[PDB]
Amino acid sequence: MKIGIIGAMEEEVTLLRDKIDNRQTITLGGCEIYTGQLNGTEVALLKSGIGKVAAALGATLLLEHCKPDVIINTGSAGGLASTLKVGDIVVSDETRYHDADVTAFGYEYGQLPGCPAGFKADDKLIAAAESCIRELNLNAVRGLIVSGDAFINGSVGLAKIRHNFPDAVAVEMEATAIAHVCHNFNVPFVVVRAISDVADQQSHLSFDEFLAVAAKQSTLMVETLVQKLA
Amino acid sequence: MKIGIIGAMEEEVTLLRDKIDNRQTITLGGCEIYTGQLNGTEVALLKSGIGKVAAALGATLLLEHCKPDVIINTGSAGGLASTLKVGDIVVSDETRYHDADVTAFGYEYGQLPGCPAGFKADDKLIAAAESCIRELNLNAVRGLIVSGDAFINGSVGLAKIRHNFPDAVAVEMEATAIAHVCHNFNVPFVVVRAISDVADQQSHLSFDEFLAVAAKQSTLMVETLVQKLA
Ligand SMILES: CCCCSC[C@H]1CN(Cc2c[nH]c3c(N)ncnc23)C[C@@H]1O
Ligand SMILES: CCCCSC[C@H]1CN(Cc2c[nH]c3c(N)ncnc23)C[C@@H]1O
Repeated sequence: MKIGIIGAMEEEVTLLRDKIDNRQTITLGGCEIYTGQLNGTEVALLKSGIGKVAAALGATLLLEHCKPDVIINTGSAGGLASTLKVGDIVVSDETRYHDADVTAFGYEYGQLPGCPAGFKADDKLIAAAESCIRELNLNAVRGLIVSGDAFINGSVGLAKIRHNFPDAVAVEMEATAIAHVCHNFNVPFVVVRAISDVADQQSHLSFDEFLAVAAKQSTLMVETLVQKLA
Repeated sequence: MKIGIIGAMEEEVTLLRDKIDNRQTITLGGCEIYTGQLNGTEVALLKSGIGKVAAALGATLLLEHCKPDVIINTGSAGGLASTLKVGDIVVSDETRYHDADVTAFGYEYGQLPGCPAGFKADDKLIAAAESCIRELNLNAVRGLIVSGDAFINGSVGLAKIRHNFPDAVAVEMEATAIAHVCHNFNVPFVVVRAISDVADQQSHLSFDEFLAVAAKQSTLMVETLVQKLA
């Protein structure tokens, strides 16, 4: 049982990194992987960097060099569903690209040729995460998470996403790329992130302020989830 | 010296593929690599699939599994510069994402955090490509190539690119993702593509019509360039 964990930013991986025993590091392809035991569980924790390509590169390296059994994508996210507040958890049942458009060839908006329109997250991983949410008594929303190479702060950027993906519960910049890579190698995948902002209302300022809260909450979730899978 | 070559589509790699001696096929992650010799020179040719993540995944696997010394990204492109006809060659001086936006945190438009705002293509590769262009007496333009996860077909997409990157000579969907991976592994990189359309309201029709011409012209250039580098 080796669990892969991927976060984009230093701030998102630092708490999980500090809790790894017999921690060794691989710096490769401009990313970092940290290997060891987390509460006596073998894990590979990747710091990918930001955006779709960084995440895809990182995910590929992780899968190649660490051969994890599953991948959990952790970190912050912009909340779209109205029940969500800063700190709350979001769990993917599906990921889609909100910025992909080959509709001129009759693909569905969001869909890239050779891909499904959206990528289904693993039902066992989702079940596990929902049990972790009940144990910890966290507030959480399960739903479609959308990814793009844009930081969303209201206006037409947010309106476009709500028009094209009315059911999207959160927006971010890596999850669908990781899902795409995992799909291609048939590795079970799930996103377990926490809200740093509401993708509007000066989200850049909320992000500066509440990223630490979001890192702490997703970290709590991930630790518990990893324990529960082992 | 082993030369890596990356194309997105079957129609873009098929002619080069058929020229490889001692050909082996590695099928992995929804991507296919063909290794062997092209007129005596060691090559590895990737069929990546379409879009940024597909290209990032494939370039990553290509670099890891084959360790090429340079990467040439080939195939078709939507022409933006004035002096470009269907069939003409475009050569990258630089690549940027046209769909990346983290301007809320002070980055330049198209720049992702932790990356340069554009990726400089290798000067020795560019020089060789240009020598080949002259040798074969082709019409070519060297300059900024922009990538995104969208097939550009006039309207907002084209308008947005011409506004944000008035100096861009062509648009496509993989090159910058490949440059990004190459940047992270310090591998020299160039784009040598051919025009299939001009990214306007009739681009989908022109692409269907002229993909084969663009594939042939890029293939001729890449075959020539491979021997020049050899
Ligand atoms: C300070 C340097 C720049 C930060 S770019 C934002 C980080 C946080 N990630 C998740 C994320 C939270 N809120 C979001 C929003 N409103 N839009 C889109 N993504 C998000 C995506 C990306 O890795
Ligand atoms: C299966 C049908 C879907 C094909 S999607 C377009 C292909 C061709 N590639 C280059 C390309 C030529 N013209 C373009 C344009 N107008 N916009 C953006 N990219 C291009 C990108 C991608 O690999």
